[PDB]
Amino acid sequence: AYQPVVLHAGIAYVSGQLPRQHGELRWTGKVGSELDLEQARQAARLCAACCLLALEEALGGLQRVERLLKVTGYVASAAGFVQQPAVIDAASEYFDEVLGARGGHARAAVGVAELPRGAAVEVELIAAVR
Amino acid sequence: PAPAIVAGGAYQPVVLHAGIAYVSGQLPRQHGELRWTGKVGSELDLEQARQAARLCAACCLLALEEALGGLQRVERLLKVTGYVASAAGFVQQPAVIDAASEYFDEVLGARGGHARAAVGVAELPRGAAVEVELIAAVR
Amino acid sequence: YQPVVLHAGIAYVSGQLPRQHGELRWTGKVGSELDLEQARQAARLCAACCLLALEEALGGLQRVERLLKVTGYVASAAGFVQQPAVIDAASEYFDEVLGARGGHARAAVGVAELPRGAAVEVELIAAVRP
Repeated sequence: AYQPVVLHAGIAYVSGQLPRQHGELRWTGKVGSELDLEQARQAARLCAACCLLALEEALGGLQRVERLLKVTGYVASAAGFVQQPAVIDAASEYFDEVLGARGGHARAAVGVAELPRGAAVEVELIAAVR
Repeated sequence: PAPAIVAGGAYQPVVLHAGIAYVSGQLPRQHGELRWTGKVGSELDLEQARQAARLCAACCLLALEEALGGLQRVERLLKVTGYVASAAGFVQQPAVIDAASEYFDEVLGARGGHARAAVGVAELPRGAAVEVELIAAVR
Repeated sequence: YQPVVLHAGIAYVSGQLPRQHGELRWTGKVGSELDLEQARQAARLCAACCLLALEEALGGLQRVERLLKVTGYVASAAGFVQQPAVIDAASEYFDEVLGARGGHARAAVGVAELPRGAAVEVELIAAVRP
């Protein structure tokens, strides 16, 4: 059994989050066949929200976030789908919506073969904490 | 005498820096020999993939022990990333990587807790079923 | 997102594609569209882009203390299992430029798809200071 967030030496390691709203896995299927770019972006936004919710609940508020550091976005990708940056851009912009300047981050976005429970997107992150 | 072991890839098994240990992705090896190959859902079933993930985790802790001179210098694990070579439609990667997480718990107790990511990849080096990497805090 | 984030002596370098002066050079799946020699060239360009991003963030590579961890993703055709040979080209480029400071831990995986159809993507974490 893993933990959603680990805090150590001023760094928060946030586990991979799936696109859940209210507990329910909302976006399943391969991007590029079963999902198009706009649905996959909705999934990535939900993942980003789950990351920040886990971080907030671990810290007792987002005021203790000094800045985000690195975001990794995995997109379950059908043959020929190559717009993973546009998918994960929805997560990056959500981080900006919530955290302003503190939301800036380095990033990787890759197309994977499969994700847990058939999820379309999975997002993990590393943050600096005060 | 496997070439992959004697003079391995162009990378270090573990890098230690500023209180952090960066452990390279480990394949499911037993005594040097790759034990578990294939895509989970076509070439392996879930129980075999769990055995593979357990071996990967054991290899992670062996690399850490050999770099540190003993696991007593592990303050705690921080983050584990598990890659599972996944056949079409296989979506039980958390159950696979759970075997690695459970091995870490069995060996390290409270120091074994970690954040985690689990993803299904298309292929892994040498046809390995699972690859596990990790970041740990060290003394 | 940012190409590089520097925090508490660590540089987080975003995932880099195989570019020449900014222009994407190597696209396609390794094992079908590209052979091993072309994929090695692609990984070499990714590594060069990583070092260029680090150089502009630091104002010179003299402030790179050492590399720490490299993650290599290879867009892989069915049955292609030679990702270490591909990412070795990035690792060896790091060695050619930085000598002993170029050593790193590593992960290498075969993904289904990469941004814009790129053959290889490389991200890294480095230690920084004069």
